[PDB]
Formats: sequence, structure tokens, C-alpha cells
Amino acid sequence: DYVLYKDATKPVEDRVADLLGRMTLAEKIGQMTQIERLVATPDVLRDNFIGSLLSGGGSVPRKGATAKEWQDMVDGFQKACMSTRLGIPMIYGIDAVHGQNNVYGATIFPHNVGLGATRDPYLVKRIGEATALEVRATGIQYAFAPCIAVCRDPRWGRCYESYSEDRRIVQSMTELIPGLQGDVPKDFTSGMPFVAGKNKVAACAKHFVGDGGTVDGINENNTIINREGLMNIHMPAYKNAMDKGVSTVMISYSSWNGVKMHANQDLVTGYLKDTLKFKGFVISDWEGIDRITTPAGSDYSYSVKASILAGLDMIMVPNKYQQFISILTGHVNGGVIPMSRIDDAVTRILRVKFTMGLFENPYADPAMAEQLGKQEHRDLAREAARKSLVLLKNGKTSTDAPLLPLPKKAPKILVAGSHADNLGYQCGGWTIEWQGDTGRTTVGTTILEAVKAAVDPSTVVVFAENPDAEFVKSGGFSYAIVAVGEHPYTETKGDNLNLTIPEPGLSTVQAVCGGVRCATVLISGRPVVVQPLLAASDALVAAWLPGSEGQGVTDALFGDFGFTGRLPRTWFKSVDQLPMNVGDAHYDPLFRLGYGLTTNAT
Ligand SMILES: *[C@@H]1O[C@H](CO)[C@@H](O[C@@H]2O[C@H](CO)[C@@H](O[C@@H]3O[C@H](CO[C@H]4O[C@H](CO)[C@@H](O)[C@H](O)[C@@H]4O[C@@H]4O[C@H](CO)[C@@H](O)[C@H](O)[C@H]4NC(C)=O)[C@@H](O)[C@H](O)[C@@H]3O[C@@H]3OC[C@@H](O)[C@H](O)[C@H]3O)[C@H](O)[C@H]2NC(C)=O)[C@H](O[C@@H]2O[C@@H](C)[C@@H](O)[C@@H](O)[C@@H]2O)[C@H]1NC(C)=O
Ligand SMILES: *[C@@H]1O[C@H](CO)[C@@H](O[C@@H]2O[C@H](CO)[C@@H](O[C@@H]3O[C@H](CO)[C@@H](O)[C@H](O)[C@@H]3O[C@@H]3OC[C@@H](O)[C@H](O)[C@H]3O)[C@H](O)[C@H]2NC(C)=O)[C@H](O[C@@H]2O[C@@H](C)[C@@H](O)[C@@H](O)[C@@H]2O)[C@H]1NC(C)=O
Ligand SMILES: *[C@@H]1O[C@H](CO)[C@@H](O[C@@H]2O[C@H](CO)[C@@H](O[C@@H]3O[C@H](CO)[C@@H](O)[C@H](O)[C@@H]3O)[C@H](O)[C@H]2NC(C)=O)[C@H](O)[C@H]1NC(C)=O
Repeated sequence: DYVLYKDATKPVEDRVADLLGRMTLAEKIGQMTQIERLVATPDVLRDNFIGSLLSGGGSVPRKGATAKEWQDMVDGFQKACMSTRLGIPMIYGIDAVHGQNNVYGATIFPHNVGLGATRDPYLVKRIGEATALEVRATGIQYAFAPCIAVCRDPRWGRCYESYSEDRRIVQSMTELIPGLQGDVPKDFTSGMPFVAGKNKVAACAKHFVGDGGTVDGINENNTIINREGLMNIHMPAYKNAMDKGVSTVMISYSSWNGVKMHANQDLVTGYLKDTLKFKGFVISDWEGIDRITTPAGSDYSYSVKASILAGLDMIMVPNKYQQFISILTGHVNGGVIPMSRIDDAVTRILRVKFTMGLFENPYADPAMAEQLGKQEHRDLAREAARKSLVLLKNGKTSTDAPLLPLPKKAPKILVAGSHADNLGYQCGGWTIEWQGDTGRTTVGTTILEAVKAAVDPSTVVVFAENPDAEFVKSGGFSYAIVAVGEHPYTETKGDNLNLTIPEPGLSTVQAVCGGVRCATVLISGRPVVVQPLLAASDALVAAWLPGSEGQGVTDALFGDFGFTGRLPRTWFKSVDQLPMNVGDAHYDPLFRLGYGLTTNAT
């Protein structure tokens, strides 16, 4: 017999209905199941009709694996899935949140907070375009991005993943979506999923909803706010995402007024599906359903029931798939979860797969491997890094000569600080490892290397990680560039109540600036206590977490381009003010949202 779902000339809805009408319960629940590569095997994927795989942070085939190695791994998993009775291709997901960041040699773009500082949605679209290509270079078809959290408290470990505390800036940056997925047609219906084809990836608006609104910025915690506030701060960018055809939405670990998002039928079904008319698929976060209960995973039967009834379509298990499949099967067999709910989840998952061309191109394209770390993408990352920089100070008094831009020609210059020659530090979390890492973890250019690449051949560059005051004063230096700040962190490990940079940092700045005129480059995922750093420095730049392309920093330091970045967040005077956002009754910032000094290119 002719098999309609296999016919590439047929409309998506027809293909979805045709395939769905053929599937067993096992095949349906399989589609709903996403498993980590570390638990996947050809037999597992085939026997359990698995619909999706992911790499968690740092979950890689080998350290230093080539683009081809990634393609081979993904294709190996795909072969097993294509060998099932129905041959439904799996979709492979990954956190490609600032480039294809788990991958060695991938271009690492500035984190979201810095991109907010650029106020350049077209730059962000271009970054999405480049990211899609580097993700496809590794055979992966699905990026868990963008995070459209509106971070309202910088004590949150994920504040750097938020473009801004101002939802209007977050809304504007949803341009990442058509970058990743491709532009939607003129005829497009808001809420439908869209991916243009094999050179693009499925995107993911996350984390629904109010992840950036938790008390004291506590990660995964309670967002306490009335519906009006939830709707005018935390929700709006989701509607922009619907208008741009975002393929998937990931649910937040957080709660809204005490109700776990992963169990919230009102918001997931009532609002996202039934009001916004979202027609792509809804995915849990990592063990998100487990964390509905306290303790997490103490009643997995309840977790499955609550999340699936709430309207989630695909569960990022990601390890204990046997338990997940067994429990869900039992719930359906016992009539506790109706077939209509299962059929809805599967319809959505298949819709996205058919729409994106996955049935036509289930395997990696070897000719895409060369897109990984490609120079054009690094040039874009370098542009982004430079545009993200916010100049906070450029002279100690109103009568001082501006320090920046610095001359490329000088007899001798000093580069200093824990962050001057540390690629891992300048990239921050979600880089190679989940939590990021220290040192030369990938291909890139540190601030020190960027300085050496920029300066006149006659200028002697001296590096000292933590020089004492005497070394600096006796060194015969024309000026110094000193880089300090936060260490890499991700999620809960980044939650921080004091927001004071680790030492040595301030001590190094004080020692260097005490001895010679200094430009301080602050590396951070967020505003941090900055008055002491300011007090010591002739100039100070908030560089955020600029990524692999440290020449973005020197492009502005040496005046190849003027500074243009403006704060996408309020800079607080002290942490005891927090939360404190532009518009509050008490608003007493050190630097207001939108603040930024400028220079002109020399
Ligand atoms: C303000 O709040 C901050 C958040 O709570 C807090 O930072 C945290 O401090 C705690 C200790 O109190 C750290 O936990 C421990 O981390 C140890 C290893 O830490 C190094 O490596 C990790 C990455 O693996 C980095 O994140 C750390 O910054 C640290 O980096 C090292 O720092 C040195 C000094 O700057 C450098 O010279 C060195 O090069 C550098 N190394 C690297 C690789 O970058 C572990 O060994 C411990 O076991 C402990 O880990 C915790 O154990 C319990 C478990 O439940 C936790 O989940 C686990 O994390 C924590 O890493 C750190 N968080 C950061 C920085 O993100 C501030 O404390 C200050 O800074 C820290 C780093 C210490 O110097 C403190 O003495 C200092 O007080 C808070 N600040 C103030 C003023 O109170
Ligand atoms: C010395 O530096 C100053 C400060 O940067 C330059 O003035 C700025 O020039 C920008 C244009 O390059 C102006 O931004 C634009 O503003 C208009 C209207 O608001 C907007 O339509 C543009 O899109 C653009 O806005 C940017 O868009 C991209 C975003 O990422 C970015 O955040 C936006 O700002 C900016 O307003 C202007 N600032 C001031 C205070 O005047 C100055 O550039 C020169 O003068 C300006 C006014 C403009 O005519 C430029 O063409 C011209 O080069 C620069 N001087 C020199 C010699 O270059
Ligand atoms: C928001 O964050 C707070 C602070 O972490 C959460 O409260 C904490 O909840 C945990 C369990 O989820 C508690 O740990 C347990 O404490 C009991 C003793 O009461 C002990 O028997 C267990 O072994 C375990 O250690 C913790 O006490 C509690 N902390 C405080 C100070 O309240 C809260 O649950 C989070 N809210 C949301 C909605 O996520």
C-alpha cells in the first residue's frame, strides 16, 4: 500500500495524521521520551521507539572531538531509530546557547546579557544564523535556545542567560529565533512551528514562565507575582516567539505563586496552547518532572501524571527512561491519562519533525562539518563582543585626559589579572563543560593574545598575572590593561548573595593602577560590587562574558571602533537594595539601565 506519511510532497498535517493513525501505544510514548546519549544504545533506541536524544552540558563523545566525530555519533543513534517498524527519525537536542558551546573548536559568542547591551536585534539574528550552521556542523538538529528569561535579580545564577531586566529588550532579541530556524513566510500563522530545512535548527523559547522572577534570584525557586505582573514582565517575549514560529517551548523548574510550572495546566495548556495557539511541542527541563515533588523524584508516578496532564509533550527524562515509559504506559492502560492527551503530544512532536524536514534529511551532512569554528562566524562573535562592551569610566576626574582609546604604539605595556589570559574565564558557563572551566579549554583568543595581535611591532607587551605594586611602578610601562572578575558558573552554582568578585581581583587592580594609568576590563555575568574597582581605575569596561573572540575587547580598547554598548540591567550600589529594577518606587542605581560612555574610533 501507498504510505502517505513517507510522501515528502504531502502537507505536514496530512503526514502527521497518517503516521499517528498507525502507531502503537509503545511507539507513541517512545516519541514522547527524550534520553541522554550516555544511556542510549542502538538496541535501546530501537526497542523503545525513542523520539529524541540530548547531550546535557559537557556530554560529549570524546574531549576534543571533531565535527565529524559528532556527526558520526548522531548518525549512529539515527540509524537505530530509522530501523524501527515506522522509521521515525529522532531529533537530537543540545544547549547551543552562545554558539555550539559544548563542542571543541565551536565559535563561542558573548552570553545573552552582553548581547542585550548591544541593543542590536539584527546582530542577534546573525548570531542565530551562525549558531544553526555550527550546530548542523555536528549533525545536531535542535538547539535549546533562546533563554527569554527576564532576570529581575542579578543574584540569580542564570542572570547572564537573560538579555535584560527590561522585557522590551528581551522581546527585541527574540530575533535569535528566525536566525536559528529561518524566517517564516509572509502567510505565517502565529504559534505554528517553523524550521526552513537542513541548514537550520529547531529552536526553544525557555524557560516557561517567570524563571527570571524568583525570590532573591534563587534558581528554580518561587516566582511570587500577580497575574498582571507575570503577564506584562515575564510573558510578552513568548508571544513574540509564537509570531516568529518557535518550534518548541521548554518548561521552567520554577514555580508561580507556589505552583510548579511542570505541573501547571492553566499556564501550559490553558495559556500557551489554548490562548497563544502554540502548535509546536512542549519539553520538560532536565528531571523537571522529578522536581515537582519534595524530595525530587520521591513520587515519580505522580510526576508523570501531573506533567503529562499539565500538557507537556516531550519529557527530558533523561536517564531513567525505563521507569518513565513503564509508568506512563501504566497510566494510559489504566485510563488515568486519556489517549487524546498522548495523541496531542505525539501530533506536536511529529508536526515539528515533519515541518523541519527531518523525515527527508535524518542524517548529518559531511559537507557542513567545516562550518564549525569558521572564521566568518568568529568575525561575527568579535563584532558582538566589541558591541556588548559597556564603558563605565574613562578618566578619574572631569579634567583628566580620556584613557581610552589607547595608543597601539608605546615603548612598553602591561597586561595583567586573572582574566587577562584565561579563555575559559572569558567564556563563562556553558562552555565545553556544563559549569565552564579554567584555561585554554577551546580554540580562541585571550585578552593578552588580542593585545599582542593589535599593538605596533615596536611595543613590548609584558604579561604578569598578579604583579605587586613595586613591579608595576619600576616597569617603565606606558599604561596597563588589567582583567579580572567572576569565575565560570551555571544554574544553581551561580546563585550568589554577595556579588563580590573573587580575589585576587580588586587587589590586582589596586596594585596595577597604583603604579601606572590602567584600563580595567571587568569579566562578569551580571553587575557586581564595583565601587572599589572604579575607585582604583582610570577606565573601566564591563565586558560581560564575551566568548572566544577576545579581539572584540581590544577592538574598542585601541580605538578601531568606538564604545557603543549600554547597560541592559541596572547597576546596583549594594546588594541590600535588591531586587531593584528600572521603574521601582525605590530606584537608586549606581548606573541606571541604558547608561554607557562612548568613544570615537581613532
Ligand atoms: C559570595 O558568594 C559566592 C557564591 O556562594 C561565593 O563563591 C563560592 O565560594 C565557595 C566557597 O565558599 C565555592 O565552593 C567551593 O569551591 C571549591 C573550588 O572553587 C574553585 O573552583 C570553582 C570551579 O570548580 C570556582 O567556581 C571557584 O571560584 C574556585 O575557583 C578558584 O578560585 C581561586 C581564588 O580566586 C583561584 O585562585 C583559582 O584559580 C580558581 N580555580 C578555578 C578552577 O577557577 C571546592 O573545592 C569546594 O568544595 C566548594 O565547592 C562546593 O562544595 C559544596 C557543594 O555543595 C557546592 O555545590 C560546591 O560548589 C564556590 O565555588 C564559589 N562559587 C563561585 C566562585 O562561583 C563567594 O565566596 C568567595 O569566593 C570563593 C571562590 C572563595 O574564594 C571564598 O573564600 C570567597 O569567600 C562569596 N564571597 C564572599 C565575600 O563571601
Ligand atoms: C562618536 O561617537 C558617538 C557616540 O557613539 C556617535 O554618535 C552616535 O552615532 C550613532 C550612529 O552611528 C547613533 O546611533 C543611531 O541612532 C539612530 C537614531 O536614534 C538610530 O536610528 C540608529 O539605528 C543608531 O542607533 C544604534 O543602532 C544600533 C544599536 O546597536 C545602538 O545601540 C544604537 O545606538 C547614536 O545615537 C549617536 N549618539 C550620539 C550621542 O550622538 C558619533 O557618530 C556620529 O554622529 C551621530 C549623531 C551620527 O550622525 C553618526 O552617523 C556619526 O558618525 C561618533 N562620531 C564620529 C565622528 O563618528
Ligand atoms: C526555595 O528555596 C528554599 C531554600 O532552599 C526552599 O526551602 C528548602 O526546601 C528544602 C527541601 O526542598 C529543605 O531541605 C530539607 O529540610 C528538611 C528540614 O526541614 C530536612 O528534613 C531535609 O532533609 C532537607 O534538608 C530546606 O529546609 C528548605 N530551606 C528553607 C530555609 O526553607 C524552597 O523549597 C524553595 N521553593 C521552591 C518553590 O522551589
